[PDB]
Amino acid sequence: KTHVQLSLPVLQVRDVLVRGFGDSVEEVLSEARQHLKDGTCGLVEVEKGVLPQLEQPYVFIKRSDAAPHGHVMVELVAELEGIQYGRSGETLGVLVPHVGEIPVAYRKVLLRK
Ligand SMILES: O=C1NCCN[C@H]1c1ccc(O)cc1
Repeated sequence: KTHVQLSLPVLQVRDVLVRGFGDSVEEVLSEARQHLKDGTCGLVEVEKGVLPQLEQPYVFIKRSDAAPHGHVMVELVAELEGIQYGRSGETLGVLVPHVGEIPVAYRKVLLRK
């Protein structure tokens, strides 16, 4: 399928044990997609002070359209040293590996893949 319905655990930035997916734009998009498939991907909501606490390159989920079955349609956009790879809508948050941190909420998304 071109899209998959996912329910992403929303993590507090200070709970995150692995603060990024790797070392290059291509690796972090690859790893983020693999973790989304395997159900081991969390979401951190972006506010003041969050991004400097996470590791670049960043993988964002961004709104791709204006929301089937309660799932907002999203796509992946990576960022490194102020350059974004991808063009999309409003940021829903930054993806990180999930290694068993307790979430504060779940975010339902329809991931374009
Ligand atoms: O996340 C998923 N859940 C169910 C099966 N498919 C996936 C998936 C496949 C490929 C991707 O690139 C990203 C996600």
